[PDB]
Parts: sequence; structure tokens; C-alpha cells
Amino acid sequence: VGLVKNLALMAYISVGSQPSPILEFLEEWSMENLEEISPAAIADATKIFVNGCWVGIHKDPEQLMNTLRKLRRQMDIIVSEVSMIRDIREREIRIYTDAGRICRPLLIVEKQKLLLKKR
Amino acid sequence: RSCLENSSRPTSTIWVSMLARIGQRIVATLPYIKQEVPIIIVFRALGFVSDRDILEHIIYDFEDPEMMEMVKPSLDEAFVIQEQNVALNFIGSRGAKPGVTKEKRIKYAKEVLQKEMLPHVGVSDFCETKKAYFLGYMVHRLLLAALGRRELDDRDHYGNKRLDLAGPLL
Amino acid sequence: RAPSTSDSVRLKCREMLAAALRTGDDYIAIGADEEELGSQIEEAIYQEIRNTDMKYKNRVRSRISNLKDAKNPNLRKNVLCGNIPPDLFARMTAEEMASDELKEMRKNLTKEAIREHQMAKTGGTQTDLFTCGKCKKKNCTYTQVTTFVVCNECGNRWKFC
Amino acid sequence: SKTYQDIQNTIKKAKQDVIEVIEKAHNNELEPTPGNTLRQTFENQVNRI
Amino acid sequence: GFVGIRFCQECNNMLYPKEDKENRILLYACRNCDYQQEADNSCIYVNKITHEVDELTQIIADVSQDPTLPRTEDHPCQKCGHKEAVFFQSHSARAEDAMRLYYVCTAPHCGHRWTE
Amino acid sequence: GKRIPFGFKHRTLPHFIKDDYGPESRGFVENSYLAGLTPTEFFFHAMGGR
Amino acid sequence: FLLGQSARDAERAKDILCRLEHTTLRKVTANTAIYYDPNPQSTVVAEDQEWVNVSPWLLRVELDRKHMTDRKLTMEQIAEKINAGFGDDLNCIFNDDNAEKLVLRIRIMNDDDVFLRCIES
Ligand SMILES: [Zn+2]
Ligand SMILES: [Zn+2]
Repeated sequence: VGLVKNLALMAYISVGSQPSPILEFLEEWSMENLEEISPAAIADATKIFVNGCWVGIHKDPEQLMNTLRKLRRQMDIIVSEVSMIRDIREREIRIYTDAGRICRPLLIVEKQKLLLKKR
Repeated sequence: RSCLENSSRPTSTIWVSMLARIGQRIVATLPYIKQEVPIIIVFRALGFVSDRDILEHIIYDFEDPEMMEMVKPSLDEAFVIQEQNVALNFIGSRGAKPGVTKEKRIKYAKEVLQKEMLPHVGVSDFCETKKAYFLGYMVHRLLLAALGRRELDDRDHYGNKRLDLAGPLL
Repeated sequence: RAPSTSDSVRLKCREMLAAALRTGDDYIAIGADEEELGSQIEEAIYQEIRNTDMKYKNRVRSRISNLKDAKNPNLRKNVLCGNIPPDLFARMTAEEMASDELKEMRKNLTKEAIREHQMAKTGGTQTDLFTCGKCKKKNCTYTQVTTFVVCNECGNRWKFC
Repeated sequence: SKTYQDIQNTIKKAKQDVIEVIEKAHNNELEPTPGNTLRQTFENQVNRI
Repeated sequence: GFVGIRFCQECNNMLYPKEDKENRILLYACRNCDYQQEADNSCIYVNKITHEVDELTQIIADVSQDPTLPRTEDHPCQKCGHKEAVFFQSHSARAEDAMRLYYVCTAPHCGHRWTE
Repeated sequence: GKRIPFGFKHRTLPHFIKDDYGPESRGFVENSYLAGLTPTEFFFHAMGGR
Repeated sequence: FLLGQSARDAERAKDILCRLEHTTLRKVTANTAIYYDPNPQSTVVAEDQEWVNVSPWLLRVELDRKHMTDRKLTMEQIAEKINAGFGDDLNCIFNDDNAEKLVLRIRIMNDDDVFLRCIES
């Protein structure tokens, strides 16, 4: 009892993707790479983790996360299975793309009104 | 639990633990190493002789001495290891297959310190910098947990679990 | 009148006590002999201890500090005015020599600690409709969950289904 | 149909009481009950309510 | 007060303290190098048993832009005087016993934090 | 022997906001089996049965 | 189960409870700071307690007031115990019970730097 489980009707498992397009897209932006960076510049910044690999450092999470969300919404460079997590308390953006990340679809609500209109 | 990507070798585990109890002496349990090794010796083995560099990789801000008082004990514990060769010898002496000579032990230590531990960050010829930064991040997280500034990570939280469907199983 | 002493340590302690008693000039306003009071205090301390060991020196130092404490000159004024006899001052403890505000704060802290040390009483609906068979009294408290009966005075524990 | 009114009134009263307890705890008025910490006594009061 | 680590000048290593027996002063020597420097803090170690840490020093201004954090209008800011503001508990382990909130202004270029 | 814990970061479920110690946000089921149950309290009731 | 009159009143039972409860310095101490004060009369810190009482280092172990009153202790017995437990090797200069801060001063008289750390721990 409790060990055996069953998925939910809407539950879906990520099949898996590749991190290369994401790495290239984050590299084009103003993202200093982890290999050449002043250690003193890590405090006032946010550490980006992709598939558990600490790479690059950014100085504007509030915009980077919005760009990532819009890009994923448009389904062009990042597949819908990828997930970007935003950690507010500690500045860390941990992105994952390996398989096995159980997920489900949810509607989007911009301010107080859904996008699933009559159209 | 590090694992590069469906690689031939199995996933490797890195336990960077800390003694309870001087007190507060951080250790590590590297793969294929039966005994424990302090983190400072590992950092010096990766190619960091200077102490300031090691602390910068571990601790990001120096204006909080309250965090510095926690690392001073373990830092001073390993004060007889400065050069890289002695650190490599010390790490290899604890290997499962201790080389009968010194050169074999150095080679074995370098191999375990470049292929076994943290294979996901990189297993190429020159990736010691990223490994050192990742290790420093692990130590930073451990210290934050010890101070209580960040709650521990729940074991049953599925956010830290992955499902293996028919694909990976086959 | 305190008997004179030829011991150097005792004389030094008496001089220190007199000097401390002179802090604030309360002796002039009260017209009390500071030297006589210091000699009496030293004599009481010597009688209580009966040796010029570290305990006697510690007691003398504590008395000097308490008498010279500028945060509670009322104690010094009372001592110089006869309110606290020299025997009592020598035999008094640190808690007794504290100022009125300090004493009130200590009492409040002690009361709070005593109250916090207690344990919360078991809750329940107290009523006199159930007669306890272990004491014959009617006071008791019940709890519905089967209704458990808890005696108030006798403490008879039972349940009704 | 009247018992429903009584039950709803009681539930609303309990909700108001627990909200008041939370407000007091937030503004630092609920003193710690003897033998327990602040969180413990807060939880005990909520459970009793 | 506290004490911070001061690295060497040449070898850049931990400087251990040393009580100069000759001049009767406080020095910081290097285990490897022979560097010396006259001290100024006159302190070596301090322990905080109560661990009286100011939670405000840990809170950051970025917490304001959190979509899963409550907001209130009854606790306006002080500097800018904006109305909207967030509030939350210490959110830190080892909480002794207190749910005292930590209000943070919800507006750009302010990042003010206070407590009531 | 306690109320519903905070499985997520300082909240029971994603619906409720952080630091919500209210009754309905920690397991208090306000409805009854005759009048149906809210999904959140339904899940908490399932936890108790488990 | 209390036997004496303490069974009735809680005032005379709190002391019994305190004496049956294990109390150590950690429960009563609030801050502990070591200083390499060369001359005892120099007193790098502002405290007018050493000149009245009279090694180039000392421990300033300031105690808490609320806990000390809760357990109802006095600095006299604390100093006596701390001096007898470690032999006639140190010299604890306690403070009067009138000042606001409950400071202390532990000094050693007769590798030496870590000795104070070890002993305080
Ligand atoms: Zn040096
Ligand atoms: Zn503001």
C-alpha cells in the first residue's frame, strides 16, 4: 500500500529533449560564461543551471525568465516539455530537459483573465 | 547523484558531508575512495593552491563573517597540503587499488578526479574550473543548510524524482 | 564600636569600604561616620568568614561594588542612614543588595519563568451532573468523542457509551 | 433547513476566531503557553477552536 | 561585532593570529609565508549562543516580484510611500519561536524592507 | 498527529498562497459528505485515509 | 511527587524543578568573545570592573539575565564552580549583580591560543 501508484488521466511524462538549442540561445544573450567571470560578481547575480550543470551567470532574471516563457509559448526553439524554474529567495534558475519529469497541461492567466477565449 | 547522459558508466554519487562533534570539519566521499577526504585537499588537487581562490569558489561573499567562522575549522585542518602533487598523492593513497609506487597513485588520483566525480559537468581534458565551481556550489549549499538559512530538501518531493519509462529501462 | 585590627589586609579592606561609602557624599548629608561603618562591615565580614582568604576578599570586593554602584544609590543611602545594619549588609546577598528596579525586574522574570514552567491543564466541559465513584463528589469534566468522564476533585476516569 | 443555518453560523464564527488568532500571532500578542513554544501554542489553540 | 578572514599579501592564505611576546601586541602571521601585519580589531573569536540574526539582512529586494506571495495595501512603504506591499514569515529553518512578518515594498527602484 | 504539512515551499498546495495557516488551507474540511467536498479538502481527506 | 510544603504552592516547587533540571553555561550564556587584551588594566572594552578588582588574553563570557533569573542563579556559585572544576589554574573575575550587562572575565595564569578555544568549548 502506497508504493504502487497510477498516473492521472491528464498526467503526461516528458519524453526528453536536447540542451544544445537552449545553451546557444542563452549564450547569445548577455550571459557571462562561468569559465571567464570575476568570482566577486557571483553575489549580486543569479546562477543558471541546465540539466544540473552550472553554466553562465546572468544579471537580469526578471527579463530572462519572461523571455524564456514567451519563447516556450511560441514553440520554436524550446520544446513544450522543457521547464524553467524561478527561485526567488535565492537567485537560481534551474532548467531541466531530461525525461521522466512528470507534468500536465494548465491554462495560462495573464492578469485576471484567461486566454482561452470564445475564438 | 551525477550521471552525464545514459553513459556507459553508472551514475556516480558525491557525499559532501560534515562532522557533528574543534568541530564542523567538512569531509567528502569520492567514488572508488573508501576513506573520506576533506574538501580543501580536493580543491587543491583540482589545481587551486591559493586559499583566497578556494574560498571564492566556495563562498561568494566575504562581507558575512558569520559564514566564514563555519569554514575556518576545516580550512585550518588541512594546513600541511599546499602543492598539487601532495594533494594528488593523499587522494590516491586512499584508492581501492593503491599503486605500489607514487606515479601510479598520482595517475589514479587524477583519473578518479577527472572521470569518476561529477561526470555531468564535463569529462574532457580541461574542465577542472567548472568542476571546482560545482563543488564550491555544493559546499555553499551545505553551509546554507547548516546555518538554517535554507530549509532542507524533502526526499519524497517528486520535483526531485524522475520516471524511467520503457525507453531508459531498455 | 568595631574593634581595631592590626592586619594589613583587614585595614586595607576597611579603608576601601570607607572610601566606597564616601561615594556620593551621602555621609555628610546623613551625618554618619563612614569610617566606623566600614570598620563594622569589615568586622562582620571577618566574623562571618574567620579568615583573610579569597572568599573574604571576594566578599569585600562585592560589598564595595554594591555600595559604590551609581545605578542604585538608595542602598548606599540606607546603609549610611542605619536602615541596613552592618551585620545585615555583610550577611546580605547580591539579590538583596540590588536596587528597587532591579529587584522588581528579577521578581517579574522569576514569576514569568515559574508560570512558563507549568503545564497546560487538560481541557474539558466541567459539570456537576456526573457523580464520581472514586471520591463521591459531583465536580468533574466530560469530553465527547463515547463521552469520557474525568473527575474534578477525586479524579475518577470513566466513559459512557 | 435551520440546522444548516446554525452550522454555517458556527463555522463562520470559528473562521473569524482563527483569523483573529492568526492576526494576534502576527502582531506578537499571543504569549507562549507554559510548556510549549509559540508555534506549538498557536497550533494547540487553533486545534482546540 | 564580528571578525573576518584577512588573507596574506604574498601567498594569499589564511593568517593565523599571534601574540607578540616581545612588543606585547597582536599580530597575524602566515603558516607558509613570513608576512606580518599589526592588528586593529583586537578580537579573535566571538560566539553567538542566542544566534540573534537580523532576518532583514537576508531578505532581498527581488522577493517583491513573486507571483505566489501575498500582498496588502494597509502597510505602505516609508521611503517611496507606495501602497502595495508584500509580507511573509522568516521562511528560515531553526525559527526559535516567532511568526513575525517582514514587509517588503512592491515597487521598482525601492526594495525597502521593514517590520512592524 | 498534526495538521497537513507544507509539502511545497511554505504552502500545502499550489492553489493556496504562502503562509496561509487558515483552517481550509491546512485540512479543515468545512463541508460534509452530503453536500460534497472541495477538491483541496478532498485531497487532504485522501491523505488521512492513506 | 513533592513531599514538603512545596506540594501545595508553586513558588516553592519551581526551585525544586530547577534543581532537578540540568542547567549548563549554554543555557545561561548569550555571547562569548575572546580578546587578546595585553594589560589587564587596559581593558580594551569599556567596563569599570577590573580596576576595582585590581596573561595577555581573556574571555568575556556575558550571561543572559532572563534565563539566569528563571533558573535563579548567582554569579558567586557560578564562579566557584568554574574555578573548582578546572583547578586553581584560572581566575574568573565575576561581576556584581547591579550592572545591566552580566559580563565575566576568564583569564589563565601559570598552543596557548587554542587552549582557550578548547576550554570554552
Ligand atoms: Zn603569507
Ligand atoms: Zn517603497
